[PDB]
Amino acid sequence: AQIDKKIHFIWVGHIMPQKNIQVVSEWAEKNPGYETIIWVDKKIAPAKELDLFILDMKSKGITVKDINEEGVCRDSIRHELDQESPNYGMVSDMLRLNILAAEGGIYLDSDILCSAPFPDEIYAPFGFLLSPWSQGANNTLCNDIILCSKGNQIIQQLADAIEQSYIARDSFEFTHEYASMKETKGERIAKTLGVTGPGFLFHQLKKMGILNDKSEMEAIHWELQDQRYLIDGSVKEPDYFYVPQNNTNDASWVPSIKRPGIENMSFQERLENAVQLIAFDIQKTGLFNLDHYANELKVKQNSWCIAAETSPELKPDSYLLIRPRDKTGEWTLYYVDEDKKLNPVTLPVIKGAIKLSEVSDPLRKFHTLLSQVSDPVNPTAHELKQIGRALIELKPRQDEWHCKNKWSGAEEIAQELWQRITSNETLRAQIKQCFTQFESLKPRVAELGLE
Ligand SMILES: O=c1ccn([C@@H]2O[C@H](COP(=O)(O)OP(=O)(O)O)[C@@H](O)[C@H]2O)c(=O)[nH]1
Ligand SMILES: [Mg+2]
Repeated sequence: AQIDKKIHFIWVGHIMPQKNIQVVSEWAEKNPGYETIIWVDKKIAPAKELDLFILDMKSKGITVKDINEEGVCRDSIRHELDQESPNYGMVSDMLRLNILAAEGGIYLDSDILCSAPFPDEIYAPFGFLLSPWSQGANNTLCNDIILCSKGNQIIQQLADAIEQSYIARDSFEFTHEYASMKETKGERIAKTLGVTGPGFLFHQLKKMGILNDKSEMEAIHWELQDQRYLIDGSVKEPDYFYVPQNNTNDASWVPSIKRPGIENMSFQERLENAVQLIAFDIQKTGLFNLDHYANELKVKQNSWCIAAETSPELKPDSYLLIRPRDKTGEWTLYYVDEDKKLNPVTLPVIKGAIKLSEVSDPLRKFHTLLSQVSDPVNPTAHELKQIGRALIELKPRQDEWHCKNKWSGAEEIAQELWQRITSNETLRAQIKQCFTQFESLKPRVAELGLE
């Protein structure tokens, strides 16, 4: 069956970095017979920045599709996306299979360069193709290049299996190769690779009989497999893909970062988010890590806003950044204190002998960042992204200009989560295990165990 003439990229969370956009643009330009599509999630995205991004992509002739609008976001995927710190690797691993089932075509990571265009028609014997090449290595297994015909059954089976793998993530034991991988690569990377990544894929392909007994995790031996599953039906290096030695991959999902706007949400909003996520865990597995949710919820970074002028309503204990009326004018940063007083954050004009404190000053670094904005009246999505990032993490030496970020402790939050969950009679009855290391809550987990 013919591979549908679509090239699919995924970027969820904040806005796709410039480097990645350049890569996508190159793929689009070099493969004009294919529709190039960037997939996003509008539900967690920063709305203003995403709007700018979409308009930009339209101007470059790149289609943007939303995972929710197209119906490719399973509940399990929504579940990871709505976490306060999503594993975007897991999300992307799951989404690519659902997109391919729905539309067919070619999934690519945006950290692979195009060294040759695809054939105008690709005909796949089993409606499904993998690359023997990944991250500059030949005769390997990876999941960053996947081709199929719309509605392919292998792709559909993989999508179902990865959903089950993900749902079972908190029962995942670091054994076999993963015991080692935990030690070498760390817990986050090991678990990702095993649950949704090339580890998951390896085991699923073996179960399906697509890889035979001669194939091993770290020695796939494509030359001993059915090469009709491979692009161009061969283990030979494909012409299409290139990476330089000094950047074989981006590992962009590895940092654990809060999703957009967490720091600006109300406690009650965040709490209810956690409650719904826990409810899903309980319904699907009967098991939830209470500490995961509590340890996320306790984090309060700086609240912030970028506006044209004093917002119709001020947020107490936050930063408010005001753009100039003209492209030449200076920005104004305010610390909005707990009583909603605008405290202007300013710096003296310095020259002559350089003070080593001032070069290392958070506020001067911030000021420098603002000065490099091309058009203060019309900042780009990436500019807004960088300024927001700076504001979230800004820690002035002046206590008068420092956000207080007064917030509940993890244990108190966990107690509240426990009460709300266990007060639901249906949920209570569905709990089989609860992971907690909170001293006040271990007892309550024992109490329910008796019941
Ligand atoms: O903030 C992020 C980081 C990563 N990703 C997704 O994660 C995929 C894999 O990232 P990367 O290629 O950097 O990982 P690596 O190939 O090094 O494992 C990307 O293509 C995106 O779909 C995402 O959506 N948002
Ligand atoms: Mg990659």
